[PDB]
Amino acid sequence: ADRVLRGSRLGAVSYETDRNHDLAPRQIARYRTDNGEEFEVPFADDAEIPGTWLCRNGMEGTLIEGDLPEPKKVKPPRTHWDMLLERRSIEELEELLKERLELIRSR
Amino acid sequence: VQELFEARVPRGKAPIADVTGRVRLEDGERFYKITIVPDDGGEEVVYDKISKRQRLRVFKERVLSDGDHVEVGQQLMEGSADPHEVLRVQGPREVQIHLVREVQEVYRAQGVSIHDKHIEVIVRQMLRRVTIIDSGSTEFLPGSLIDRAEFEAENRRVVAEGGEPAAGRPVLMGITKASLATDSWLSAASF
Amino acid sequence: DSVRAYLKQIGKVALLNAEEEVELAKRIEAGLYATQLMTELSERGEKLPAAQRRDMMWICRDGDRAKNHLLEANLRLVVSLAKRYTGRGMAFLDLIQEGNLGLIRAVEKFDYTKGYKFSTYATWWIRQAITRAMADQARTIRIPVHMVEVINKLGRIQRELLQDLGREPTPEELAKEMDITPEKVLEIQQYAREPISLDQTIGDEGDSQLGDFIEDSEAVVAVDAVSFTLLQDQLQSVLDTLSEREAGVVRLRFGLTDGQPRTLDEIGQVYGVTRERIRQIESKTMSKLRHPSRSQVLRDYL
Amino acid sequence: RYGEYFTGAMGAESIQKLIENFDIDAEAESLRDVIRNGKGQKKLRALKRLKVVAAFQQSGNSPMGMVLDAVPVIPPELRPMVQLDGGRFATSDLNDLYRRVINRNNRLKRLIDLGAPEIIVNNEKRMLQESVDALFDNGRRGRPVTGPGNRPLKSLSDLLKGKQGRFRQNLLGKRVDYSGRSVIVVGPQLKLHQCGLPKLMALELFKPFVMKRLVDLNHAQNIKSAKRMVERQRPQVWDVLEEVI
Amino acid sequence: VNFFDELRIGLATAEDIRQWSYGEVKKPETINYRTLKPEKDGLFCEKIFGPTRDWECYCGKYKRVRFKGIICERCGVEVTRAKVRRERMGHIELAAPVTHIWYFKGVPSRLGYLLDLAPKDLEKIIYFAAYVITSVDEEMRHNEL
Amino acid sequence: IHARSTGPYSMITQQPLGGKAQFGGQRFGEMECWAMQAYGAAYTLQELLTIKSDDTVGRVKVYEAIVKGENIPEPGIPESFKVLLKELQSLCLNVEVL
Ligand SMILES: [Zn+2]
Repeated sequence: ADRVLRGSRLGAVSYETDRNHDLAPRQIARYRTDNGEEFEVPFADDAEIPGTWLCRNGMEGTLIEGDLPEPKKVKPPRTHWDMLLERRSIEELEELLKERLELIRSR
Repeated sequence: VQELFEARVPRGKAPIADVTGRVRLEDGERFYKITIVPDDGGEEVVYDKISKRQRLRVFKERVLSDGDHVEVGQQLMEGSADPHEVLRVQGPREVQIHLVREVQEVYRAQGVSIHDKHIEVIVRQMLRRVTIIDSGSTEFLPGSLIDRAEFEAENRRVVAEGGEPAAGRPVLMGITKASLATDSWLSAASF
Repeated sequence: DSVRAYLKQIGKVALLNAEEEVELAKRIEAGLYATQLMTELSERGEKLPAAQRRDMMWICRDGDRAKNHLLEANLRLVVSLAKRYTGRGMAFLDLIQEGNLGLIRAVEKFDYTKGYKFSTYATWWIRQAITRAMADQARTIRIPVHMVEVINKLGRIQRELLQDLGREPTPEELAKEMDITPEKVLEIQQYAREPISLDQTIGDEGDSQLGDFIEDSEAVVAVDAVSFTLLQDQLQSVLDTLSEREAGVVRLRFGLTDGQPRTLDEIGQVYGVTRERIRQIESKTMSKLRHPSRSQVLRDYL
Repeated sequence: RYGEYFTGAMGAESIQKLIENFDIDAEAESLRDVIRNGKGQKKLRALKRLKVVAAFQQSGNSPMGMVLDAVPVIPPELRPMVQLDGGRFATSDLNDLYRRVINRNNRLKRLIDLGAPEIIVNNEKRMLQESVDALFDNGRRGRPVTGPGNRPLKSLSDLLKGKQGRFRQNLLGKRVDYSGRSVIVVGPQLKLHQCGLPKLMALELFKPFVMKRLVDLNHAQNIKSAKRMVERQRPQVWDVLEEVI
Repeated sequence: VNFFDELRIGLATAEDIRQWSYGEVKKPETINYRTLKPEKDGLFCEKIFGPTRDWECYCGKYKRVRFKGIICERCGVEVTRAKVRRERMGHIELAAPVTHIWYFKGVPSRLGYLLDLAPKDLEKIIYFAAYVITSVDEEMRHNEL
Repeated sequence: IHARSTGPYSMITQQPLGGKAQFGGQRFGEMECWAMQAYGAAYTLQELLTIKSDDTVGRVKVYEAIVKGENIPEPGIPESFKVLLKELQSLCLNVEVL
């Protein structure tokens, strides 16, 4: 529709006439990465700093510090075996495979 | 002009002598036919189908005329031809000059404030790379071209090396097909 | 067009019966137990003689082939019911991919002893699952389930009442027609067709694209910041045309100093006094500056 | 039955190695005395290819990289779908390409993991590749993808490619501020350098100058002050107006 | 800088690359369509891109200027002018080896010129139309032969 | 009867959004440039390219300068151009001058 309007963007537009100085003091993390890296993650003058951190390596990175909290938290997906205790009776299974024991154990 | 720049071929292609000696013209069926006694003499460079339209030429000692002794660059007939030859037979030295005039000349037809350089300027142009005939031992695919000045420049590298037997040669180079020759990639990138 | 080469390619597959599986699953599945109790073996070790392991783990190979094997001997169906829902959504294949999934899923989902053209069953998963799929990678910015839900519902409606209206409805006529506020539908469609790429050139020759001819309201004036800090610091200057505390007093009075307003006790807190004591002198020095020369000195900043 | 004896398959990978799996040198001098004695075609053929041969050999860089599993990205912005007003939006589709992929590596990846008659994977895989390529350029290979209205889509490729050759780009002139364009007359009363002067012209234009001048005769405040008075258009203007002149 | 040799030329290794990208992502995704605000793994971890807004840790949390150079325990992001977005860079990662078109797609694309092999075919490799010898015995098929 | 001091600017190629309210702001030719060449005012042109072209900065920046009337922010760098690079890289393109 030839007739310039204005679409419209997004995101503020500071008049933040920048200086340099006087700013907020900081701090740093540097967490260790699988490979070993320490994507040194500085921070504001103060605050919590994690135990790990997903690396710019897209991976993640536990502390650059021998702190060292826990790993656990995972959990299994389904197994088609899980789908077995699902829609199947084991001892049926049990046998069935036992029957097999006959079969290839039969020749 | 234009092609006179791009130097393809004159539709008004006009034959152009070679060695000298005399000439055995023999016209006919528009297609004349001729044979210049090379001054060598012996084997005469011959031409045949020579339509009468582009009839004979002249030369003062005037009008074209058979039998006569013959000349080198001596354009056979009236009309234009392949400077590519003139080089190929004489290098550009005139050619250059040729060209040039052929151009001014045109402006002559127009009579204008004109000076040469521009072309000169040019001139320096379509002649800049020699061909790449026979690396002998410079390992450069034949036919291909090189900045002449290179190859040369190259050559020196020869430093014996077995006397890098590179073969390249005088080279017209069509403004465009010209131009192609270069270096600033990103240039032709723009191409 | 590979797929072609696929499709054919895949046609290499070999369909089958509806009972081989009866075992097979009995096989295969017999495998799941194979590793299973097998896994028990491993755990205690207690390995049975070599033969036991070959006919087992091997038989595990049975279940493997036999399954995949068949699965294959089922894709042709896959394949099939897949073909049609095109002209919308995703790569024919990719589409598939997700079909393969609803498979996969339902695949490992069927008690054959139940006696069913499971494949038909799966045709959930199969169908459904992908149905989701569209309910998944449809838009580059898709939409909340529910929304689209009632939408498909909607646009479907659209067809309903143009097709049947012999001409499309009319908002209101729809909102009520479908029993709401037309504004609603509006925003729906607003959710419909994406707002076009821009990447399309400008409709024609066209020597521009979409954008070419726009300039956001949001627009860098040349005098703002500009002044603004001319202002701003110019102020600060003024901000010194009197006393002291009154700064953080007031700078804090909006965090102006630290960028964050506060409370009479918040600041004066520092000076230790009274919200009383606070805004008293506060608004006072206002009056100070409420004075005009206090102003015009920065008035054009108006 | 045998297998133990090799590796035979497909894909870069395999290939890749084939990169790995290689020496110049060998190939080098190879083609060397090759041409050195045998000749033509073949030679020419080789010869040539011996070119690229050197191409590497020479510089210390590996064809190796030619394979692909790490990839970069357009930063944001670049591919913007800024709101088209009227509740509208438009970006670098293509992004799609990305996406697409994302859907895929995410996908057939996410497959992996599971495992199955690969084919499948192959299918995509290549399918990906492809799609990528598409990224590179579209129907460049086979049926170019085309947005609805079968609008084929802008490839990597493009950019300084097509008229929008940021190449071409520059070489184009363009419109810019303070465009003194109008008809004309001589002015017998002449002096070289001299020239016409429709005033309200850069009168209009010049401005920003005095715009800093002006209140220098503190007669406006800011410039909006003046400026805005530039709207006022005030006999004073014509004056130091003079000066800047 | 003002003082520029010419422009020596080449490619880059996934390193570089990986050594370059402000991470990658993984979500055919971008922002809230509605709230209008981007995502992560979906297009526009502004965090790895920059705000859209000058110094404003996406977890809003901050937006000043003395706030600056800052890492966001909350929304991880830093602080300043998005734009650097654009100016930043992100990468991509596959699930297997892949290829660059040209010397394949090219014509006459090197690859053969790089390898002297059945292009047309070869391709077939990449398009997986038939395997090929990626290794060899000679030993077992030697001595053992 | 027109020219244009400034105004709108392609929200894309922020060039002089020419228009009614606008004076258009005349476009410029390439020969022209060549003319420059026949002199070489560089800058000038360059400048343009930068300036009234769409030098977001100097536009703003020297625009200031201007505003502050002072030995103008000397001509900077083809910026964007800067992009390029990026643009290149983009395709494993990395290289460089030194
Ligand atoms: Zn934040």
